[PDB]
Amino acid sequence: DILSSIWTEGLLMCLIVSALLLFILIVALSWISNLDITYGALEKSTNPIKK
Amino acid sequence: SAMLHSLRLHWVESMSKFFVGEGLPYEPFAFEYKDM
Amino acid sequence: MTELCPVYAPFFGAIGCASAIIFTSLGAAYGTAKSGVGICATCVLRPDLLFKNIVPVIMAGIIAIYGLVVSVLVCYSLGQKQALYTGFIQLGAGLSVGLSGLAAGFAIGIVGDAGVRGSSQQPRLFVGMILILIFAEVLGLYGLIVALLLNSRATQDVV
Amino acid sequence: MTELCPVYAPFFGAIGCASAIIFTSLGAAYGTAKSGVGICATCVLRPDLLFKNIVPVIMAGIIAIYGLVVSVLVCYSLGQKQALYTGFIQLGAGLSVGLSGLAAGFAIGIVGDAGVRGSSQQPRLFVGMILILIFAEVLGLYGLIVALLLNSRATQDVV
Amino acid sequence: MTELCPVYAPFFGAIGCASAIIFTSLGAAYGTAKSGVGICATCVLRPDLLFKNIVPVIMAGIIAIYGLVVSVLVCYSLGQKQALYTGFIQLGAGLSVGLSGLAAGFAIGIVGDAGVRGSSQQPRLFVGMILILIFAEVLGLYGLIVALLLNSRATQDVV
Amino acid sequence: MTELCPVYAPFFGAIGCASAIIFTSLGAAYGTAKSGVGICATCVLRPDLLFKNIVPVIMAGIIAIYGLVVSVLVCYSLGQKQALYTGFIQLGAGLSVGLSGLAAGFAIGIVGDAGVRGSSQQPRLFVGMILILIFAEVLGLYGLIVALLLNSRATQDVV
Amino acid sequence: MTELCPVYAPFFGAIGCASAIIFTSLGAAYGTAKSGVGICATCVLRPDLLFKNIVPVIMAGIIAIYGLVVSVLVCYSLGQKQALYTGFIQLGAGLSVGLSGLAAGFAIGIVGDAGVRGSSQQPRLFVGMILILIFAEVLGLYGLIVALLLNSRATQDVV
Amino acid sequence: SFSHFLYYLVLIVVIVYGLYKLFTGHGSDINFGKFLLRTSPYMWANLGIALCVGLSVVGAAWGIFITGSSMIGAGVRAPRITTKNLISIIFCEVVAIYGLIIAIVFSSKLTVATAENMYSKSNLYTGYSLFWAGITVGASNLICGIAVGITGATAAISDAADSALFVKILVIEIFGSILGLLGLIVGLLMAGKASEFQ
Amino acid sequence: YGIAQYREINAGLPTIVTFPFMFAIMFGDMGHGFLMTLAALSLVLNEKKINKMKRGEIFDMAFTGRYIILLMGVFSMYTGFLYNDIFSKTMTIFKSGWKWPDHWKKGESITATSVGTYPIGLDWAWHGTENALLFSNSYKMKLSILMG
Amino acid sequence: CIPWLLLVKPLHFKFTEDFGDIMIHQVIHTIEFCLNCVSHTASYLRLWALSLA
Amino acid sequence: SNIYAPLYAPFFGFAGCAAAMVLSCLGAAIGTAKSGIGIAGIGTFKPELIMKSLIPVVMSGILAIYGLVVAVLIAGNLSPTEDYTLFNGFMHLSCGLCVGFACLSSGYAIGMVGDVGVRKYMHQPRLFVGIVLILIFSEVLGLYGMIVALILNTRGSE
Amino acid sequence: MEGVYFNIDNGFIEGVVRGYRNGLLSNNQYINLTQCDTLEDLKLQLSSTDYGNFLSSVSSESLTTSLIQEYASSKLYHEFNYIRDQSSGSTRKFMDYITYGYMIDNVALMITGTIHDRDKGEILQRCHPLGWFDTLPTLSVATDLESLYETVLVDTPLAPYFKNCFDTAEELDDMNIEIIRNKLYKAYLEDFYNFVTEEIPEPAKECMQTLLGFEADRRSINIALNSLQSSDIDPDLKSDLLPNIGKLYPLATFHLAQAQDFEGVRAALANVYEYRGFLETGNLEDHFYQLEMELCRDAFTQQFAISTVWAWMKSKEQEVRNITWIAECIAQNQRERINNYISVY
Ligand SMILES: CO/C1=C\C(C)=C\[C@@H](C)[C@@H](O)[C@H](C)C/C(C)=C/C=C/[C@H](OC)[C@@H]([C@@H](C)[C@@H](O)[C@H](C)[C@@]2(O)C[C@@H](O)[C@H](C)[C@@H](C(C)C)O2)OC1=O
Ligand SMILES: CO/C1=C\C(C)=C\[C@@H](C)[C@@H](O)[C@H](C)C/C(C)=C/C=C/[C@H](OC)[C@@H]([C@@H](C)[C@@H](O)[C@H](C)[C@@]2(O)C[C@@H](O)[C@H](C)[C@@H](C(C)C)O2)OC1=O
Ligand SMILES: CO/C1=C\C(C)=C\[C@@H](C)[C@@H](O)[C@H](C)C/C(C)=C/C=C/[C@H](OC)[C@@H]([C@@H](C)[C@@H](O)[C@H](C)[C@@]2(O)C[C@@H](O)[C@H](C)[C@@H](C(C)C)O2)OC1=O
Ligand SMILES: CO/C1=C\C(C)=C\[C@@H](C)[C@@H](O)[C@H](C)C/C(C)=C/C=C/[C@H](OC)[C@@H]([C@@H](C)[C@@H](O)[C@H](C)[C@@]2(O)C[C@@H](O)[C@H](C)[C@@H](C(C)C)O2)OC1=O
Ligand SMILES: CO/C1=C\C(C)=C\[C@@H](C)[C@@H](O)[C@H](C)C/C(C)=C/C=C/[C@H](OC)[C@@H]([C@@H](C)[C@@H](O)[C@H](C)[C@@]2(O)C[C@@H](O)[C@H](C)[C@@H](C(C)C)O2)OC1=O
Ligand SMILES: CO/C1=C\C(C)=C\[C@@H](C)[C@@H](O)[C@H](C)C/C(C)=C/C=C/[C@H](OC)[C@@H]([C@@H](C)[C@@H](O)[C@H](C)[C@@]2(O)C[C@@H](O)[C@H](C)[C@@H](C(C)C)O2)OC1=O
Repeated sequence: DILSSIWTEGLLMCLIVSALLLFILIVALSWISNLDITYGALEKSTNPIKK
Repeated sequence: SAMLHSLRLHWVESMSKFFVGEGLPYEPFAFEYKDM
Repeated sequence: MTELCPVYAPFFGAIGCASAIIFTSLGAAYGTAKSGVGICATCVLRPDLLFKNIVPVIMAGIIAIYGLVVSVLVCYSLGQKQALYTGFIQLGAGLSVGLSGLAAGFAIGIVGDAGVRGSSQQPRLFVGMILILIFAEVLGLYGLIVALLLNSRATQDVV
Repeated sequence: MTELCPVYAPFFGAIGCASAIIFTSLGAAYGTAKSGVGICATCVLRPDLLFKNIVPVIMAGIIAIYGLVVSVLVCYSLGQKQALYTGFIQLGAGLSVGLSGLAAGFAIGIVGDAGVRGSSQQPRLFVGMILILIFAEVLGLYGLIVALLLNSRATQDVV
Repeated sequence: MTELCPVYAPFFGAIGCASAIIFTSLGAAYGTAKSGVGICATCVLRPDLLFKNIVPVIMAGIIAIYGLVVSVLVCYSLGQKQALYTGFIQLGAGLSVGLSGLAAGFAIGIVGDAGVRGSSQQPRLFVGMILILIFAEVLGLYGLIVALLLNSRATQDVV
Repeated sequence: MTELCPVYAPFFGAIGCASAIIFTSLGAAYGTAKSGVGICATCVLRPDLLFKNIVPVIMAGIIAIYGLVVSVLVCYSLGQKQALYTGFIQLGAGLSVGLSGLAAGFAIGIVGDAGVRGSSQQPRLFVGMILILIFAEVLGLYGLIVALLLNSRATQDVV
Repeated sequence: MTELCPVYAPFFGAIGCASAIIFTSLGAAYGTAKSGVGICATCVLRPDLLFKNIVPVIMAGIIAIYGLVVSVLVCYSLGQKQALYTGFIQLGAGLSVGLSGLAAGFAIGIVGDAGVRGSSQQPRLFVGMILILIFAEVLGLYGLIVALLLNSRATQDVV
Repeated sequence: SFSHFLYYLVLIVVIVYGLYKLFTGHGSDINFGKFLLRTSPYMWANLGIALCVGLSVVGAAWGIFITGSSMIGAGVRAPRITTKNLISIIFCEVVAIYGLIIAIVFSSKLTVATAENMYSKSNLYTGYSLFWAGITVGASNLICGIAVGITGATAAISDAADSALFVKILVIEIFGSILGLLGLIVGLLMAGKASEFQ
Repeated sequence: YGIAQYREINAGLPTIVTFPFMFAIMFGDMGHGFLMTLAALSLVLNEKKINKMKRGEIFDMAFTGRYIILLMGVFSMYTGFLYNDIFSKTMTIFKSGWKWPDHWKKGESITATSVGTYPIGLDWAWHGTENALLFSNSYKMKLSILMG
Repeated sequence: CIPWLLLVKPLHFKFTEDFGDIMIHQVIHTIEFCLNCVSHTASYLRLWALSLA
Repeated sequence: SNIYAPLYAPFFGFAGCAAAMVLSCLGAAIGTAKSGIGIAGIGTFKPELIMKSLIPVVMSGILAIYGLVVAVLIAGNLSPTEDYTLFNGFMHLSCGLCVGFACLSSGYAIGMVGDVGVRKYMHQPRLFVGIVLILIFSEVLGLYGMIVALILNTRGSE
Repeated sequence: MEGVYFNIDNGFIEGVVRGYRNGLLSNNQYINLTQCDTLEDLKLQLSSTDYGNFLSSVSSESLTTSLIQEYASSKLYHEFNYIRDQSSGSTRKFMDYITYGYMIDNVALMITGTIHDRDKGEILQRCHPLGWFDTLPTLSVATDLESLYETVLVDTPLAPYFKNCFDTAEELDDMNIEIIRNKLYKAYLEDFYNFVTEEIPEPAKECMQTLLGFEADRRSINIALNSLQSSDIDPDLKSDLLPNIGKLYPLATFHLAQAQDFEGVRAALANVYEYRGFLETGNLEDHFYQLEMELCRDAFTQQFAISTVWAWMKSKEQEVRNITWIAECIAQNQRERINNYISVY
């Protein structure tokens, strides 16, 4: 009465814990990638009529 | 962090008990040195 | 190899220690990046606020301190022959502090960017920005506290 | 082989070393690419600032050094018959340093890009950018510290 | 247990009831929302359109009645020592009624939104809109018929 | 629990029972929704065309009839102890009719919305619209024929 | 059952019979929908070409005939005692004809839409579109030929 | 989309594996019952606690930044609204407080159990109860924090224009916080009968 | 936070003591509290010169609240005494109420027995023990509940 | 006391359109009071949390 | 021991208690947020009508009460020292899924109706009856889900 | 949903823009400005508003209606550029697309001055400073549209909008520049509508789709009426001038293309109920501006929507127009129609 020969209870627990951690990591990496630098205030205004 | 958390505990947890608020601040007509 | 102390038990402790710093560093990096964008945007117009507006970057870095503290404290109970209970305690503490620090760092980054961009225009908003940033950092503090509570039970009555 | 020293134990150590170098290289590459974009965009109008703006690149390039140091230190503890605990520790240390240095490189690339772009018109923003970028190099340092602390326990009291 | 009546047999019946409720509720909600947005958009201009446009909402609400009827029947047909043939029949009936009602609700929502947005001009569009809404509701009625025909055979000649 | 007639055999029959009316209802709903959008868009220009432009909705509704009849033929050929081959045939017939009716409904909607849109401009476009709608309905008729032919083999020389 | 003729062998045959009509109907639906919207757009201005530009719809409607023919010839060669060789051959023929007819239908839809949208500009575009549709229908013809050959070898020297 | 393709491939692989196990006669080999019985309830309890606190903090931070961005944006012209709309941030952080309390309560039940009674009925029930109650509290606090943050952002933007808007949107924000309160109540109710591991 | 009503109970009178004391409860360190006290005293004793000279935004702040910081530092020193936390260490000023066993082997888990009560502050026998957190956490949670 | 605090003051105001405003404001005050009772008592645990941190 | 009451049944029993509360909270939050957005929008121009415009919020909050009731009844049948049959666990999971997703659908519908219902009620009060009827039609979905959950748990207990 | 992901990047932008909307003058402030006596009194009254002391540096004798308009426009454009410079990504692209509309008008005005040989200083002053590509002052000399495109328009982000204008004659005149402006702005409207549909999320997507449809209908009507007086207009070629994203498309746009008379234009517009009354009676531009203000007010009802930026910009452009009108009426003392201002807040 074992869970599996290769997909043992310990291996499945480790795999799904790592899956949860990797899901959180992937979400965080998507957040960090979606971060965009606001270039408007980091450049010199090229308008002579105004500013 | 502790200073500002005690600020929070006084503004929310403490003042809401007895602070009616919405009072007129005292701004008297006084002369002061206005920096240029 | 004991039923109470499997050979994969140290995996949970090691991965929790790794996650405690990984997710807190990710959140701190997001906060630092967003607050740096805000600070560099505002300093072109108000260079005098360069050192006053660095607070969001500082408070983003405290999350990394919380993650480092949990990672250091988890390594105390790490061992080859450790129980599965200890391993899952370590994993739970690491996950708690990591996810809490990630959320806190994201919130600190967003609110710090908003506050630095809005305090140059209105100097009265510095107090509000600092307050909301403290409210965001106390979340990582709560994750730290939960991690410490879990760690206090790591190696007690364990055989 | 042995229950405590399985044949697949070196897999986790090799993955840890590979991740330690790889993710730090990715973070350093992102930082270097974005900071170099900033420098090349800003140097078109400020020939005096060819240098003094490569500091984001330099700090991004130390993250790769952290990953290299961790990878070198976990290679020397890698063996054919090594405990699964040692493999888990090496994997955790590698993941911690790599995924902390990746976040550090992201933050450095964003912050240094913003700082160099602002500094093309405001020379006072250089100091602010230098201080803010240290707040991500310190995240990389925290990850390195966690990785070294883990690796110190890789072979300590291991059978 | 029994080969024909395993312990996990009512899982399929429970999943069928859940699918019926879930999908009929999503269909009804989508229909009601897509009808109500047009109701608000168009009823501002005319007085007599308050009940000209409640017909899509009434039609979409009957889908939830179909889901309720099928789910109540399969609940009354559920059992502990229940053969998995009954579980499969209940799962099929729940899936059929739920997804047919989901399709009917989506069609009702789209048709109601379009007809209400286009019917503010003249009230002669009302008859055609009613006809098309009936056409869309007949899909949910067919799903109900299939589910009832299934549930009539759920516990017929079952050992 | 005969190998040729396993216990789980009615699962595929129930899935075909559901899918014959689930996907046909999905296609009918798509066709009805798109055609109704077109009609209600074109109802304002001419109210007399409303009774002639409902043909796409009518032909979209015949797909649901095909699914319903294929189900009623399939859904009455189930049993506690049915062959796995019979379950496979029922599932195949259900999938064939459902995913042919889904395509027929998709084509009917896409053709019919444009057809009723053009009918407000060209009154003689009605014959071409009817032709293309017949062409799209034959696609679901083919799936109906395939399902009917399969169902003749469900319990033919089956032990 | 025999190791060469398992009880799950009819599953592949049923799936192939279903797919042979499902995917050909999907391709025919695409090639009929795009052709029909193009035909309606053309007929909005001039109805003279309405009955002449139906060639793309007819060509996409022959793909469904190929799928129906393959499904009919597959549902006759499959039984309860058929081997895995026969089931795999039937599945391969069904997938071949279905996923070749789907590509043929996609190409026919695109080509016919372009040709009927540009047909009012040049009468010779009708002949050009006919020529390109001849090339696009031959893809489905090849899929049908492959399916027919497979089904010919489905029950030859099979035990 | 790469993510959609990965999801579809995972679904196809799962379906193919299930059909292969079922057809060959090894359908019972995919046993979720043995997976749940042989899994250490310490895993479930610790995952429940960690996810409870993590998702509570995630929701608190979510509401905090949604409200704070709007408060700072509307404070540029009306700085007086920050102190009055700090109640919104308080209502966003109270869900983190709820998650912390639930985590404390659940961690009070983390006792070392003997090897023979490792997977007993009481221990398995405790593991499942802690896992699912932590999931419930964490997800409820996440949802409540997001809703309260949205409501607080609207309240700050509206009471920047006129201070009378805050006293009417605070009702909606209290309605939002009620969701987190109910989540805490249900999480406590689930783990009320769950005794410590023994 | 807001301006009080006319002839309303001022919130600034109880704040003088409550705010530094809640900060001290959260802070709770006699070494860090001493550093805060010295930092505030540097401003307090030299307040005439700082008043005469111009102050920045960060310098005008923390100088108008120099007495605030002084009170927080003094109360932090008091709480750190009550926590026996001097730079994260402990002061063995009085006699502990816990007695360790007469003799034990190295590395053996030992539980102290109660002999009395610690006069002022947390017992210093709780420093470095395995169940130090289990006691300090309950103490501080109940302290927070009571003082709230 | 919950119905007491929710009703007695509006009842006195009724028995001395403003009545509806007073009644609604008293409802809002009552609900906020009951919520922030447990909210404030729970949030005072931040003293322990920050001390531990 | 008991073949029909395995020790992993409480997992599925609590999965219905978790799903019910979580999805009811999701639906209630969606309704309350999407109604508060519209209320705030109309407040800038017509703040006087906010008083009666809270109806979508209050009836989207009742969905959370439905989920709370169902979760309370589900969790009352779960106890470590009690034969919790796998039938009961599966059917309580069905309770939770049914009521949670019905309340989520009701919350989505109430949000989409109150987002534009109050934004068009500000123009004239004559649309109030129509908006209330549409909101009732949205709430009866959660009512049906709660009724199904009640029937399910009542039958599962016995 | 709507506000779940908005405040990550645009929360501060939305807050500041809605505060700016709160800063828009109400009816009472408009009446107070109407009751002024001189431009100095108007400046003093505007000081009490949210304009602040924007005319503080201006002396009493230098105070003029043109200068008041210049300062109000400068403040508005400074606010817009500050908001753009605090936003990135989709919001930054949205702001750039907003600027492109003024940039097209700027290039058209520069070309009109180039053929008209007007004063360079006044030509620069009249140009809208929001739409300013680096080669804009080059337009004062360049005339050939092929040379125009190759030396200027490829450099600008207006390059994708110049596709089908090569068919016309190479020599450029007033009719050529008018049709080039119409074609360029139509292509810009199509590109902006596509960008809103794909990238701008709900509910800002639908709101800006409706707003762009209104703008397309407005300019379609304007183009049809301005080409009605001309006898060199081809009905099929006019389809390249009328935008295809508005509510008029496709039937009403087709009828307008085939419309040749004012009654024909009214019959073409009979498909849409909103635009029938605009040509039925009254001032057409007044009705367009009133409905634009109503649409902006409706746009400000939605929270967590980036369309509030467009609503604000149109509202405060109309506000600056109203301030200029009031100042001119006060300076000329012709207060017969001083109350002919459009306000919704
Ligand atoms: C290079 O090492 C600096 C920071 C690093 C790397 C800290 C790590 C431990 C970090 O990983 C941790 C996690 C965060 C931390 C412990 C920040 C404290 C920073 C110092 O602050 C006292 C500043 C501070 C001296 C400096 O930032 C400013 C000059 C300033 O003094 C200007 C003042 O106007 C302002 C009031 C004051 C405020 C914002 C603290 O900062 O030192 C530094 O830069
Ligand atoms: C040639 O590649 C350079 C370094 C390499 C290969 C580093 C790797 C080993 C990497 O693994 C990392 C980055 C190791 C590291 C930390 C190197 C520091 C290098 C010096 O940085 C101080 C500059 C320095 C000699 C000089 O190149 C600078 C540009 C500069 O002379 C310009 C000055 O204006 C400026 C004030 C100052 C620095 C601080 C910018 O020194 O060496 C280089 O560039
Ligand atoms: C609001 O639903 C009413 C009761 C509810 C909530 C029933 C739920 C169980 C329902 O959710 C479920 C889904 C069943 C359902 C759908 C009932 C419809 C009832 C009537 O609907 C015809 C209206 C009907 C009296 C009234 O609501 C109509 C608006 C109307 O009065 C307007 C008239 O102009 C019109 C001629 C006529 C109908 C045919 C449009 O009746 O009873 C109601 O009170
Ligand atoms: C909504 O209830 C209607 C049909 C239902 C419920 C069908 C289901 C059973 C479904 O399973 C399918 C679709 C089978 C079916 C039985 C269709 C019959 C349609 C009727 O057509 C005879 C029209 C027809 C009476 C009506 O649509 C028009 C008044 C019209 O008579 C106008 C004529 O100008 C036109 C020539 C004629 C054409 C288009 C058929 O339709 O009934 C309806 O709508
Ligand atoms: C009603 O049965 C029609 C289509 C169906 C159901 C086909 C299935 C059996 C399918 O399995 C396929 C498509 C079999 C197939 C290939 C049928 C061809 C039928 C007739 O084609 C001769 C046209 C034809 C009468 C009609 O389309 C036009 C009026 C036309 O006669 C106009 C002529 O100007 C033109 C020369 C001629 C050409 C294009 C073939 O078509 O009937 C139909 O629609
Ligand atoms: C913050 O929520 C409030 C109480 C809470 C938390 C109830 C939960 C326990 C809920 O789960 C319970 C179970 C159900 C519920 C939802 C009660 C609503 C009561 C009042 O709603 C009428 C509102 C409040 C909206 C009310 O005071 C409004 C001002 C008003 O009276 C204004 C009237 O113009 C309007 C006609 C009337 C409508 C909604 C009937 O509501 O009391 C509150 O403070």
